[PDB]
Amino acid sequence: AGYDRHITIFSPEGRLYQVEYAFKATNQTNINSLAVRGKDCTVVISQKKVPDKLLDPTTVSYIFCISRTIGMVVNGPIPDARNAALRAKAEAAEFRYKYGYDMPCDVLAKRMANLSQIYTQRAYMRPLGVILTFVSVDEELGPSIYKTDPAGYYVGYKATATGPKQQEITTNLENHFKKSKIDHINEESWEKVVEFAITHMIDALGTEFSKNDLEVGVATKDKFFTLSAENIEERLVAIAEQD
Amino acid sequence: TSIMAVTFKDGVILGADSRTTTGAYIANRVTDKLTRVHDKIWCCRSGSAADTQAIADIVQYHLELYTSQYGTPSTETAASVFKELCYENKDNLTAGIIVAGYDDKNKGEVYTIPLGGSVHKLPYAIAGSGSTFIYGYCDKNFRENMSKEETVDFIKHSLSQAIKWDGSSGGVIRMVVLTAAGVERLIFYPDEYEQL
Amino acid sequence: GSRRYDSRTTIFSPEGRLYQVEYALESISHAGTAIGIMASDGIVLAAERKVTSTLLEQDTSTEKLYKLNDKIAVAVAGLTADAEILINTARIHAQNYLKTYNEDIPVEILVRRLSDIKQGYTQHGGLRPFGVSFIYAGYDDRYGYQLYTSNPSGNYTGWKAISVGANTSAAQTLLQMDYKDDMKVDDAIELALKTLSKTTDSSALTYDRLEFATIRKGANDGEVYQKIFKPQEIKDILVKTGIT
Amino acid sequence: MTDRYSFSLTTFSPSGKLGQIDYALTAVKQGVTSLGIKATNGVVIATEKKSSSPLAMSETLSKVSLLTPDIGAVYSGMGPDYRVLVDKSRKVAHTSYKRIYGEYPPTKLLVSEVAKIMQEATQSGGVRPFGVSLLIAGHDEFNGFSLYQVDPSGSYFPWKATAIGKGSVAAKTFLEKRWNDELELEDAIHIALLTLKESVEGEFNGDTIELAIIGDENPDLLGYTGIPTDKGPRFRKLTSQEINDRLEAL
Amino acid sequence: SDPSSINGGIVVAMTGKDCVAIACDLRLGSQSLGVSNKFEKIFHYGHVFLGITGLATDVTTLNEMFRYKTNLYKLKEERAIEPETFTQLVSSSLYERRFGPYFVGPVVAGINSKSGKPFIAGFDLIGCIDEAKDFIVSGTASDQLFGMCESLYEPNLEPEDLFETISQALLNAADRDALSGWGAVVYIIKKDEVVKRYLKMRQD
Amino acid sequence: FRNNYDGDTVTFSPTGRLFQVEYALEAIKQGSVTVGLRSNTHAVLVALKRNADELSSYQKKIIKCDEHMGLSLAGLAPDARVLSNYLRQQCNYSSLVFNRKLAVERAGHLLCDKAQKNTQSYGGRPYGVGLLIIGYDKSGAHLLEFQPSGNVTELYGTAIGARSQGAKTYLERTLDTFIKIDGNPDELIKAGVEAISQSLRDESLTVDNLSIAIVGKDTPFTIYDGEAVAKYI
Amino acid sequence: GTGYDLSNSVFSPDGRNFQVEYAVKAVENGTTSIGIKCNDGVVFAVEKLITSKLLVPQKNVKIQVVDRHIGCVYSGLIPDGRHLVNRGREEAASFKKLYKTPIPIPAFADRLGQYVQAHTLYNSVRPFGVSTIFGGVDKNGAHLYMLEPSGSYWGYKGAATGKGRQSAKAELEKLVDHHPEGLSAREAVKQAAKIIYLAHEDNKEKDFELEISWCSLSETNGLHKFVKGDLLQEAIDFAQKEIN
Amino acid sequence: TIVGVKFNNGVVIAADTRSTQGPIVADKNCAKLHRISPKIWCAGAGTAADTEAVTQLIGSNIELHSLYTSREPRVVSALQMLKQHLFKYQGHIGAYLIVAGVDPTGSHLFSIHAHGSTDVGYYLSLGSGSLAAMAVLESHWKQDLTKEEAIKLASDAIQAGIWNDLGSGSNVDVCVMEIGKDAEYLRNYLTPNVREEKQKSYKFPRGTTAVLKESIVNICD
Ligand SMILES: *C(=O)[C@H]1NC[C@@](C)(O)[C@](O)([C@H](CC2CCCCC2)NC(=O)[C@H](Cc2ccc(OC)cc2)NC(=O)[C@H](CCO)NC(=O)CN2CCOCC2)O[C@@H]1C
Ligand SMILES: [Cl-]
Ligand SMILES: [Cl-]
Ligand SMILES: [Cl-]
Ligand SMILES: [Mg+2]
Ligand SMILES: [Mg+2]
Ligand SMILES: [Mg+2]
Ligand SMILES: [Mg+2]
Repeated sequence: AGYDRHITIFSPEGRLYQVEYAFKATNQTNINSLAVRGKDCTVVISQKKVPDKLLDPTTVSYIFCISRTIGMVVNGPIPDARNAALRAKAEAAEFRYKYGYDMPCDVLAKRMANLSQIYTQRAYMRPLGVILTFVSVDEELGPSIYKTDPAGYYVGYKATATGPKQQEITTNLENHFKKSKIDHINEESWEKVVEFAITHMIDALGTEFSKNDLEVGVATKDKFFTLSAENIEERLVAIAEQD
Repeated sequence: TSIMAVTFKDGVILGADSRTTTGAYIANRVTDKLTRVHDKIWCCRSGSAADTQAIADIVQYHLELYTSQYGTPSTETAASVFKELCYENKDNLTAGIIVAGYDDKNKGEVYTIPLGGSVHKLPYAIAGSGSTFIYGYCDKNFRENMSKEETVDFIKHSLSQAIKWDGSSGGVIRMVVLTAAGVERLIFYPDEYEQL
Repeated sequence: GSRRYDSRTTIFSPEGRLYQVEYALESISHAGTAIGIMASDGIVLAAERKVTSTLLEQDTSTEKLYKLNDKIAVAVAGLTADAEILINTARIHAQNYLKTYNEDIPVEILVRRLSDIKQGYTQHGGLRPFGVSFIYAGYDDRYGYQLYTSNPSGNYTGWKAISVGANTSAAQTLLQMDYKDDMKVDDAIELALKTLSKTTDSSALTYDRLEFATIRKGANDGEVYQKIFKPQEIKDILVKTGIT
Repeated sequence: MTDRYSFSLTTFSPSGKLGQIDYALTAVKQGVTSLGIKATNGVVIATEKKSSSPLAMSETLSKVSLLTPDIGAVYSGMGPDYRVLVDKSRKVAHTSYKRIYGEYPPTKLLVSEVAKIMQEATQSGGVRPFGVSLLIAGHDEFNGFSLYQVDPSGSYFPWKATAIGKGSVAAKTFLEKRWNDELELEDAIHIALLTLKESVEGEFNGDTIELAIIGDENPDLLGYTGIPTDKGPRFRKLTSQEINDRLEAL
Repeated sequence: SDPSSINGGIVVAMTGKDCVAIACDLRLGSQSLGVSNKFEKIFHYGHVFLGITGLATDVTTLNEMFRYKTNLYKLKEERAIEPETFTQLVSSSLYERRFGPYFVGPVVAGINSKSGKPFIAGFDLIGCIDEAKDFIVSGTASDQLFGMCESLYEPNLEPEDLFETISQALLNAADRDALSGWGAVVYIIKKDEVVKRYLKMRQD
Repeated sequence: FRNNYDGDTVTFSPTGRLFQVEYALEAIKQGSVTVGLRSNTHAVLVALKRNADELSSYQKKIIKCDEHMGLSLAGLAPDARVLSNYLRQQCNYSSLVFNRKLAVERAGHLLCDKAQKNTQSYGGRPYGVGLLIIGYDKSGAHLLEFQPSGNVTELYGTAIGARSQGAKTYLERTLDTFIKIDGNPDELIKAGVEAISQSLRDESLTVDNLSIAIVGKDTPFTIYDGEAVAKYI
Repeated sequence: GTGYDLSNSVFSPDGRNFQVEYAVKAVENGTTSIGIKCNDGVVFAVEKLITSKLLVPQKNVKIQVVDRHIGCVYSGLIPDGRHLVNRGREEAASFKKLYKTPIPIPAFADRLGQYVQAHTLYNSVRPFGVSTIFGGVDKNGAHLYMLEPSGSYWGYKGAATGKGRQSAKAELEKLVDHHPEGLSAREAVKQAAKIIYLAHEDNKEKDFELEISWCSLSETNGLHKFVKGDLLQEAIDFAQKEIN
Repeated sequence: TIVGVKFNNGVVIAADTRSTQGPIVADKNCAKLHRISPKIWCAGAGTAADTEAVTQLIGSNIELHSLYTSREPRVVSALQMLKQHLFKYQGHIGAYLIVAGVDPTGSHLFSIHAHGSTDVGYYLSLGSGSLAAMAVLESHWKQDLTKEEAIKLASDAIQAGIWNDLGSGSNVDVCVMEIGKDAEYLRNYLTPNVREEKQKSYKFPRGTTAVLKESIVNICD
């Protein structure tokens, strides 16, 4: 009777507690991430926290290069994050081989979401305690943000935020898009779209960032790439000469 | 078919004719036999078109999945994947493939994989039915660390002779230049290479 | 391990009963009543639709009376979804027999096979039984007009008249009271409706809450005919018998 | 490793209840309201696009899905469960019918195939039932227009009109008043929009409402000309504009 | 050696004015030896007629298979299968055995019960559909039947006329083939009724 | 506490313990005592055989695995038979494929890895027996102690089973003496008999009670039982 | 309620996996082992508790080699560590067979990572009762990694796990601060010896044996080798001098 | 005889309408132009059953893929799926296809051989009439053709096959696929092989055929 909270079977209220507890694991890292769409680019910002002095800062990342075009930022424990990353990479490679064109952001998102849904219905598979935010400049839809969760839910976003202080970043971005009356950042260069994403990250969280406190990924036409510490510093110097 | 890859000072150049024949009929006179498996790793296909395409498609898949995980694969790594498919399926494959790629550390490299599925790293490699006629010419005229202009000439002269004698070879001479500068596509029409 | 969450659906109680079979029969006891009555010149199948609405399309609806063969039909009591799984396999077994022997399957052989599948879920596999009881109405050239019943235990028996689903105890008493061996189909149609009318948990027995089927050997032919009654045809026979 | 859950997770309780099916139906009741109305010359299926954030793009989430060019589906309950059922439903229409008979299945048979998939999740080892109820509206040459409900149990019933989810009890009552056997498709869309307005709390417009019809053949949507027998799909999803036009005559 | 030439036999189908006709010979032999003079090669599943030529064991096997499949179709669909639909079932059924095929030449004939449109079709042993408006031929005397049909046939023949045409097409083709003949049966199919006639032909 | 986390081997306790493994280790302590000790030239097994009745036989404790390797058991005899049979095959495989006598150290590594697989998978149970493997390979005399946990340790001497601590303390004291008994098998066996007799209490080791095995430089693994051990009592 | 810690793959209400956290206790219970990343390589060292004089000195080796360029040392259940290296060796062989080049350290790290993480997905398996410190030299420099029972791993300048991990980590932290230009392979071996001797004070009751291995581009040609004879004694003496 | 010709704003495929068993013409008007997706059309040569089966299978899988991804089918997808299937069967599925169509990425023209080799060109031809057609294409093809020029060239190429090849005959089927608009399928675009009126009517006087036995057949159940 009381085992309806151990495996992915329905509770009397029609709820899956293992799915709800999997959602709780996504905040274990205490990391906040947001994604915004430019005129012809997509930018993901994530907090980078290195507590141990013995850690190699270069190896600590929750942003993954899935394919040439698709990037993925994860909110959750790194073992589950890397499980989801390797699977997405494998699915992106296999898709290209079988269908003869690069897997679109939203199709990989749907596929990963369908996998998560199976763990939600089969008892022997647990859900992964992660939220996957996929970004690209799709060759049909243009700048694209698609996010999946342990429930197997997925949807496209104009912009999005994930983590403990998700709601603060969300409402901040909401209020900007109510004001601008558009569904993207009206800017030609990606550098200024990254500067926007960092600016509204600071405003919402109320925290100042050094070059080692942030982790940036940019998607453009036919490439997704992550910024180095020095690329971020150049970005932090630009926002400083405005405030 | 006449195919070759030549290492030079700045990198490597792949060259091929454009003729596909089913018997004595030229099924395609503008075939692209120079196939991309990675940004700066290309291969020359010879033998069964079906087999070499099936292999190249699988290799491109393997290197795309390699890149996703471990970053840019070496030209040697690409040749190893080609080898593994060719050797382990030697009974059901008629494929002779030259693998050529530009690495920033290793510069230009050429690997040749004949029918058996063996691997041979060479300064330059020639293959296909038309190659038999230019073993003499290529051995006498090849020098190491040639210029881009010199290497293009060596391949243009070599393949023109192969085309002239081999009925299974002909059409245009396609080349693909692999250097630090990037990837350059070259084409040379009969009205040029025939009168060398 | 997984042992923690195993219900063990195929075990005996200390009394020597099969828990899941007993609880499945309890499930069926709440399903809409279905009656079969065998006469000298045919068989009748009558069933009560459990839960209806003004907006339920009755014309395109079938939840109790299914056609297995050109000579065999079933009345369902329990999970409709479970019944459709067994009905589909029964339809196939009938066609396998016809393909093999070039003869229509004798009624008992079909019934035994379905009953043997139910018995399987009772002894091995660790799956829940099918929450279904069937009334088989059929004809073959060996035993003529036959009426069978099967339940989740995988046990089957033959009847002159029988009920399954809700209020079988009451329904079986009324049938045992008014049934005679020399009965005609038209007498059996009336008996079937009278019995349902008195065992119904609803206000009145209207046409929109009934499914009706007869298996008769129309004298002006010499062959067996299955008739699954249309809504208008149920409405008619309901007025003639004196229930309006 | 290996699925060692080879036993049923849905079992009969001493009362004769199947717990996991009852609990699945409870999950369906919590879901957003969706309805279906059958007219003389078409069928309409409608639901509310409950956007989980105003930053989210409600267009990139289709609650109403094409199964075949003449069959459409809408649900109430768990979205992910619906999404994989649509994927399986589209595939089974091909594998189990079109690849055999060279034509799309009739509504009742595709419904029957979806029903089977959901029944198997009720009996098969190491799985829970699907936490959705489907409304499948379709047309076929020999049955005309039809509307079916499919429940987690695997049970399905044909409807003239019905609703499922949150305010199904109130919505079913309102449909019983307004429905007749002489309704035109435009009258059914009007009744559908009226019924759904009682369910929606916030904004009620073309951007918050998802509505599709099974009506006449759309030769403009076929994508090719020259085959007279091919006249186009009967399934059409109404645009954001097309809904707002009918909302001014509410 | 050739399984299509062991038993022998022929089938021919023709369309007329609001009618179709399908005919076949009655011979079942083993090479030169004639065994049966009563082996019919035309079967019907509702209002859809199927004629099968080729290896006799496969003729009987496919008849039993299509009765099986049409019986299940009728129970699920709650209606008789139509000629166009049945044609697709035969095609997909034969191609299922692509690399181990039934050595047969099937012929579908019937009138679509809804549209009232006459329909015939022919197949190769692996199930390639040959949909002709005029006529279909199959069997050991297919060359002969093609010659007779191509000459005798004219469009929009009345049932009584179409009978004479298909009968003469079959009879004269059969008398030029060693492995065909030994009696014949013709089916005249209309919307409402179907007439079956046994032809008097040469018994050599 | 313990009652909830000892149902199977696939479950860790809150303190980080595997109780099913520890329960298997308990089956060894209940088993009859056996002693192992080696010099630089020879390795000796001395095992006390246990009887059910005075009418029963004394169950054999030493199994030969190859001409250069063998082991003594303490716990479930069938589990000793399974593991010894596996080790026989690995010794056999090494000979046929590589024409190579299997190194005693590598025999230990294989037993360790086989025991481990029974401690991480559901449905399986740990092996309920401890083994003392002796062997003379290319790197001289060897003695191993195997535990169902998967832990294998190379030692100069040791003992396992009931009252095994008596023999283990003696060997820990006699270490410097017996290590140097090189080219004298009889003195190494006598030193092993004096070791096992330190774990007696019930009876005195008799003729059909004592079981001794030896391997070394120019001695193939041979088992001495009955009359043959009379000159050591 | 409770019972969230009885099954492996089960999430607790606070989104934790208790079976993984219980495996960490088995690791914390185990011997102390370290890894030091020097300017052109990595050094591995481990404490070997001498149970009795009966243990043959220098024989019961704990540090394991993968391929010819990777060193692996672990703390906790030694058999579980051996099982992980067995997999790692199969994994490295698979990579080399297809791609020719010996497996990069990051590539190898994720390979162990995905395998350990897989033993937290199902209730039919137990999580690994070891934290593994591993690394070596590849195409582009030296790499040091530490892998937790959860499947979690990162790159490290220095790493420590087991009984005296705090003593170790504290001593490692001092080296990172006082050598920003980077420690040498020779120095890292001496330094590793000291940290093991200092971290042994959390288990000072039992006498212990020191075991060091290293993989340096200049000192071992980028191959994993064990520290033996003179260089081992020189390192033991450096530690024995600075313990007083 | 099947051909494909690229023009500046799309692609056209054409085919004859002769089906043969050995030297006998089985169908005088069979359609060799098949629809994979609404804007991807296929012309088939070789084993008749194989070309039809492989086109229907990939067509079915392409539809399911199109619904799954919520995108228009791509020609490179139909190409990759056909080549990988044909290759797996080592040429035992004797299908030789010219696959053409328009998709979001533009207009495409490919040929697929039975062993799973693919070619890309501006003009292609396959079948027994391949060489008769290719001779016309190699003579008249230029770069930047109009829609009307491409139909003319493609049609002329099939006519070369019909007249000069015994394997090919009867009528010309054409399908035009323009980047902007719906694909238009022109069944019997040309009918240059109409049968001349017969010299005599072979209508028999009723009662000509001798009948032994007559009976009405039972269709109704
Ligand atoms: C232009 O080049 C045309 N030339 C004519 C022709 C016949 O070569 C063909 O390729 C045509 C392709 C069309 C036919 C109409 C349906 C769509 C495909 N091919 C055939 O008609 C084909 C010829 C053929 C026969 C047999 C073999 O292998 C032995 C290869 C080619 N005919 C058939 O396949 C007939 C069916 C006709 O109803 N089948 C057989 O004879 C049965 N054998 C098939 C192989 O396996 C053994 C049984 O049209 C091109 C475009
Ligand atoms: Cl999927
Ligand atoms: Cl090619
Ligand atoms: Cl060649
Ligand atoms: Mg689960
Ligand atoms: Mg030439
Ligand atoms: Mg004759
Ligand atoms: Mg004769």
